[PDB]
Amino acid sequence: AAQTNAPWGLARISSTSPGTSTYYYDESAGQGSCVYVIDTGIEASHPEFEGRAQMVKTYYYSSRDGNGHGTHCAGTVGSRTYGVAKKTQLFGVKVLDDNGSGQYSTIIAGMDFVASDKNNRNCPKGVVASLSLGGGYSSSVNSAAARLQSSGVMVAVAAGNNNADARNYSPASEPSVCTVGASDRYDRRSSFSNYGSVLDIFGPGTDILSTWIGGSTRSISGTSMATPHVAGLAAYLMTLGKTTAASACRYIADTANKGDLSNIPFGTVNLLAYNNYQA
Ligand SMILES: [Ca+2]
Repeated sequence: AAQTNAPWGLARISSTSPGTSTYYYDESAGQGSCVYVIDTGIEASHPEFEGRAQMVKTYYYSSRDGNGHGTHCAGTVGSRTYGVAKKTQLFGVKVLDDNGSGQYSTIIAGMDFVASDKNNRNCPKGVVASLSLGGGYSSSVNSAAARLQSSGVMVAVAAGNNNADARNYSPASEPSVCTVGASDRYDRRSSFSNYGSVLDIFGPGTDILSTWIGGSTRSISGTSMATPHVAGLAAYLMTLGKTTAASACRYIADTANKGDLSNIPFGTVNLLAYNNYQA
C-alpha cells in the first residue's frame, strides 16, 4: 500500500533515502497487535482513531488527555492518517498529569499495570508499550521497564531531550528495552536528542505532524515523537510475523538503514528505523 503526501517521518521509515513524501507499507498495517501508550492519556473520540483507541487506566481524577502529548504519540503509532500501524489497537494508560508531569512511583505502577493488563486484551500478534517520558536515573524505574520487557511486551522508550548521554536518564538507560533517539528530515541527529552507547535506534523526531486534543492536529518535536514511530513499526513487523516482542528491538536494528545520519557522536549507533517494505 502507498499513502501519498504522508508526514515526512512515515515516508522516511519506509525509504532508503530522505526527501520523499509517500509512505509504503503492507496493508495488514498492524492488525491483531496492541500498543499501550503510557503518557498523558489519549483522546479516544478523535476521528483519526476510528474506534481503535481506548483508555484502560488512569492514576488521576480523570482518564482524559488534558495536555495533548499522549494523543500526539498515539497518533504516530496508529492514527489513520498520521500513524505507522493504521490497524493496531491502542490502549491508553494515564501516568502523567495534564501538565505533563508524574511521580516515578506512578510511572512504575503504570508499567506493572501493562505487564498484567495485556492478559485481559486480545493481541494475538503481540504487544508493544510506547514510553515517551523520562527523567533522571532511577534503578527502580529501569527495573520496572525491564520487568515489562521480560513479561513479553516490546518496550520502546524515548532517549531524552538534553543533548547528553542517555546513560543518566531513566528508563532510557535500561539496556533490555529499546531506547530511541531522534532525527530530522535531512537525516541529522535532532539537536536536542540524547545519544550514547545505550541508544538502540533513531527515528523521526523533528517537526512531526500528528493528532492533538480537541479533534485537531499539530507538529511538535522530541524523542517523544521518535519513540512511537519505533513502537508502531514493531507492531507492524509483529503482525507480519517477522519478529516477536523479545526480539523486535534487535530485528529493527539489524534491518535499519545504516550510516545515513549526521552529527552522531562517536560510540553511538548510526541506525535509522526502516520497514524494509518492497511493494
Ligand atoms: Ca537496548
